[PDB]
Amino acid sequence: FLSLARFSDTQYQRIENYMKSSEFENKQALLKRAKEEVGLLREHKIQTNRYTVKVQRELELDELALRALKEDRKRFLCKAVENYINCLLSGEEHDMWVFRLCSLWLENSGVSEVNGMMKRDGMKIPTYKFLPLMYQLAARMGTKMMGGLGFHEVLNNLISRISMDHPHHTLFIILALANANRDEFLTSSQLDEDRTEAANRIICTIRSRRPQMVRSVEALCDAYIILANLDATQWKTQRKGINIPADQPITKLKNLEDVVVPTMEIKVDHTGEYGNLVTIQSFKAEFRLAGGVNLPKIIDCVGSDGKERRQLVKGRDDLRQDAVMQQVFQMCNTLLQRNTETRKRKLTICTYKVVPLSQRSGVLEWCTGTVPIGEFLVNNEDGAHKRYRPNDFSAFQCQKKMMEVQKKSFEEKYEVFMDVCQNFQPVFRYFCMEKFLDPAIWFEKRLAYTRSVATSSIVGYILGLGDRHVQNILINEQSAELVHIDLGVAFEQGKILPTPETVPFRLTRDIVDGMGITGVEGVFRRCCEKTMEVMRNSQETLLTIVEVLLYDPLFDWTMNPFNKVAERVLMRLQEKLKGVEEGTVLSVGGQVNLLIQQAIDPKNLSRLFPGWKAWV
Amino acid sequence: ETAIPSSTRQAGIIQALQNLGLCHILSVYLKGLDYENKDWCPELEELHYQAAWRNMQWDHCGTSYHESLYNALQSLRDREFSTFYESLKYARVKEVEEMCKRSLESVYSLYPTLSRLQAIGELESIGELFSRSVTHRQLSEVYIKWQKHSQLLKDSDFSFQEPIMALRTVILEILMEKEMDNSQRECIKDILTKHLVELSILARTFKNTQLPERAIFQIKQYNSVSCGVSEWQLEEAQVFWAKKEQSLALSILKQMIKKLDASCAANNPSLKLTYTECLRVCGNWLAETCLENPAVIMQTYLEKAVEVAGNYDGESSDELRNGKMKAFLSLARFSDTQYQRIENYMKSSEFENKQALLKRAKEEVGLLREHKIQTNRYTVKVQRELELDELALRALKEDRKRFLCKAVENYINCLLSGEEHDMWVFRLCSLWLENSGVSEVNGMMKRDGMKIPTYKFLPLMYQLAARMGTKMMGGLGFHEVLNNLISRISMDHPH
Amino acid sequence: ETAIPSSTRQAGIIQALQNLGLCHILSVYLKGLDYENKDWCPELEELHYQAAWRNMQWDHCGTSYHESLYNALQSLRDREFSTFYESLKYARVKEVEEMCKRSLESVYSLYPTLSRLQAIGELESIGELFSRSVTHRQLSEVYIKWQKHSQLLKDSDFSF
Amino acid sequence: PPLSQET
Ligand SMILES: Nc1ncnc2c1ncn2[C@@H]1O[C@H](COP(=O)(O)OP(=O)(O)NP(=O)(O)O)[C@@H](O)[C@H]1O
Ligand SMILES: [Mg+2]
Repeated sequence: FLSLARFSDTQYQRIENYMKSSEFENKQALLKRAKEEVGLLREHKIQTNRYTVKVQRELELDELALRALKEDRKRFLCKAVENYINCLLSGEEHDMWVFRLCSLWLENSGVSEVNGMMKRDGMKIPTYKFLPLMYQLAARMGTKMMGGLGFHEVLNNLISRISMDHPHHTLFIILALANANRDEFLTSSQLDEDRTEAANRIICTIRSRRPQMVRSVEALCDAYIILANLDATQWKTQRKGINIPADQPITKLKNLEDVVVPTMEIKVDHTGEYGNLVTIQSFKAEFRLAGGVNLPKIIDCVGSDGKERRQLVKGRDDLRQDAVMQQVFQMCNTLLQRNTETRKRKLTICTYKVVPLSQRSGVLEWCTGTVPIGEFLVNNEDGAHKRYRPNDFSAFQCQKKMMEVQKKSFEEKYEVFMDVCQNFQPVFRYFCMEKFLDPAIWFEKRLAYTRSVATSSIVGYILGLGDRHVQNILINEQSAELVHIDLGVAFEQGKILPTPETVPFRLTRDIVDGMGITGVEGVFRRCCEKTMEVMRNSQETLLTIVEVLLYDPLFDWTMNPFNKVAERVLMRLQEKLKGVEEGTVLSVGGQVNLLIQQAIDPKNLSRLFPGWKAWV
Repeated sequence: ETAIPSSTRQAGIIQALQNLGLCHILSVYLKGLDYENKDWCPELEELHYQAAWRNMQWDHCGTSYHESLYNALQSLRDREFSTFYESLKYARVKEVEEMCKRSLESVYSLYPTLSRLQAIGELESIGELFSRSVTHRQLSEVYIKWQKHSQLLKDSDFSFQEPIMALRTVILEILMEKEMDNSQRECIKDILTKHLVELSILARTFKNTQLPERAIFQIKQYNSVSCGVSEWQLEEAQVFWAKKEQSLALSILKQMIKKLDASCAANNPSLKLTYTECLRVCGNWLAETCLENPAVIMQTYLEKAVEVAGNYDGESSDELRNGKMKAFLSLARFSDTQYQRIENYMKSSEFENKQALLKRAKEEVGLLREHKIQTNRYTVKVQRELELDELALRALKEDRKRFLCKAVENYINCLLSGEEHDMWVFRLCSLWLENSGVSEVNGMMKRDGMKIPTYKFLPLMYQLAARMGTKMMGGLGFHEVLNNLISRISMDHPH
Repeated sequence: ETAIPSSTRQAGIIQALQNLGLCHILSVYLKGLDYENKDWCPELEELHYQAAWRNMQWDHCGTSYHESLYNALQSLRDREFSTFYESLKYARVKEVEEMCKRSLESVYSLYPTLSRLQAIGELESIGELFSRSVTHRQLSEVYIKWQKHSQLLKDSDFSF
Repeated sequence: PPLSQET
């Protein structure tokens, strides 16, 4: 079944690509010219000579070929969808093809035959196989894909059944979608209104069967929303901690039995009943400020087991982008685990749960057991650079030089950057030396650090992650694996900034030195090549994960009155994945070498923002 | 497989080992055959003597051709020309009578006999040279005779050419072994190195990588590295490239470039031509593997090789003009490939979608400028991404034009004084005609390409004769230059 | 290349021939080595016994692991279990003491020893099965045990 | 001084 389905899918994709090529457009234009010339030759009484018969016959052959091609493409689409259904009805080892099945079904929703077959044979498919793509299904209730009411009703029924079977992984998504204007209500096109109404129908349908659970989850969500909307601008000068005012419902919200903590991932089973999950017990009475213009709020929640779990309620910010980033991070980790080449290398991506709650607010999981890179390296009091190289220039001196040179030209900037790097030697190589005295543990941690750096850099380059200064990277004190936490700007946004980001990822001298004597060559280069090969071998899955856009555009876009920049970013991501750029084919080795050269180039590092700490 | 009879199974195994470059392994395996099997059949005895003389196993002790050849080689090493000549005469008689006793009727059967007789004749020439003394002029005339005859064997099979090269290598090794320390030893060593490199290319063109590696090993055994790298390092890089070791070949060639450009000092025209060859090879390898963008590799290697060859062409030698022609052709082909790639990308549907998105951005920016609207983060982002898209499009168009100009100019340079590269006139004419709207290419064609010989356009004369229509409006300059070129061609070849 | 010392050059050649599927060629090459070189170093003697038992060259005549394995195989072929069990016990003791005498500290070094011990244990199971008689049920349960353990060895290296 | 390049 899988082999037949894969062959049918490949043939359908080949036909679709041929139909979307410029050659097909040229053939269609020639056919239209032939049609209009035949029409003129028929309206006007003209004798049938050799040329007229030849034109008519070649037109008939072209029409027959086009009709046969369309029918064959439809029969391949039907065969591929049917065989995906058959493979997934009673299969477990082939559960990774649900993304291809959903992509084929959603991209061809206009055909009633595939929708009817999906609602007839695929209606009995287990609901636990759509959880990774649950957000993608939840973003398809818009009416822009007018393929009849049958597709909408079958999609709604499937979503309702999935939510009933696994409410933990669905209620937060539906309420977040339905709470787009909740911040404004507590303190918008036709597509948004229709999606909101569909989400409200889903919520009321679920609450018909689980009223207590639904009302408790929405009460917790509203408490988080009001906490995020709370104005803490008067507490910007306090760092020890500020007591939450009693008027907030979060303080009085305690003892939840049917509510599971969102910031902790839940190991989903094949049974629809959950009775061994950590619930919400109480909330702490103090919260801390993490700094910044937006003033994020850090809160601690006590679970059923009594273990405190730190949470970050990032208000006045759009965390939907971070949710997409975490979903693609999990997809990359799963694909790396699936491939036998990377499974042996144990290539993994450190991920933290992000649970959006509204368009302008949300919550995310706090990372524990990690220390900032900048705090470890360039600390004023006990920094690594100060401790190991007192004679070298201090961080304050480097900052002063960078401040004084930003008003100079390219030559002065390059000269001062080269002088700073001359009088500032890397010190990051001593992290594992001073934290792992046992040589075996020291090398194991160093190897894990190098593999994490390579995988994170490759994925960051693919996703266009640009905000990568010292405070956005966290290193674990036990596993020595870098964790990306900020994710605030990505998708090639650094170029929009006044100081363009000339590097794809952070590969500074400290990072290179900490990888060992071999440097970038060796483990880093081989891991980057393996990650690039894995990403290039699953472009359909990566695009499917990223294609959640164009249906529910996030905030900061489509303002000031098929999204423009969402299609631009999809085009750029596809170009990066295919390695085509402006028509030039690049192998995985060549792309890795080019990325390394760009990242380590002092010319590119000189023009970067002084606060990015390129020398560090 | 053990079902094959041992009469031909052992012969096939030995032949496979010989063609796989394994010599010591074959010698030990044959010693094990001698240990386990006492009597020797004629076939395996002949293979024993063939491996004995090929591997220079002088310890091992009618007669077959290989036995006679080994006996003659031993007699030459023992300065016994009486038995050397008697053995060669007996081998010639045996080969002639064996060849003529059969029914013949097949030309392909004559090739092994002709190759064996050629090897015997070459050994006779070596014996005549080594009869009393060796001089530089005699060694030079022997080598040039060998090279000329090997040129006559370009179309011959590698199976019929390998014994000749192996015998030549053995002869040169014997000469090196029995040469007194003088200036003649250096000449013989240089001749041996040249023979080994020609054997390296000869085996490389026949999809063989073991014998070329053995030749490079012998080169490293005799010759030694110094500040100035010789021409055999480039052949070693080519061998490693043929062995699918692209990283090692590139590293070796880059090290050669780093040594040459740092310690060239115009010491030798041979070093100049091998520097140009190394730069051309590196540029071609970078272009094919695509580890770097064409922008830097083109400037670093192609134009560098072109200017190096063109700055010291005061001798006008054949060994310099052919290298300059090859450098011109490689640069022209790379420029043509890049131009075709850019044109195909511009004609793709993705480019059309990008253009449509750019047009939408342009019209939305125009609306945002006509209507007084404050500049928020969205307006700034849209304006900046539009500026970047416009800059990228302008850079792509300029780069495409510079590749078109480079390709046409290098085609002109290659065809001005070239004969072996006359098949690229079709590509030159296709590029010129398809881009007749550009006045720069037309002016360069009428300035530098006006002196191109008129006999190279005859196959495409009809194509030129069909281009006087005005549908390709590219100015009157293109029509006048096309008419003048056609008139000159017709005057030169009216028929 | 001939600059490599013959101590490890011959071992590398033999290993390459073993991994290239050449058995009779390796046997003849090793016979030529025996002819040209009289004395045998421990490494090449161990490779000789490894190729002897792997190629079933029963004609060829402390002891290394491969020598003990070949002796046990010959004893099993001769219906002699006393020396077969003594040889396997000696091989197990030698492998354990050799493994534990070094500094260890590396997991990858344990894999060759675990593989050799597993081979010894499998030979012990075969000897127990072939002690008095063979039955279809015993052969089936031996094969299914082997298949189940090979399933447990899916992630292991092909060298091991 | 802030580390990130705010807006
Ligand atoms: N998951 C996390 N675990 C630990 N610390 C975190 C996490 N997310 C953010 N932080 C830290 O909390 C602070 C603010 O978080 P961040 O997401 O950077 O907010 P922001 O206001 O958008 N700042 P920025 O974009 O960097 O200017 C910083 O010091 C971060 O390093
Ligand atoms: Mg941040």
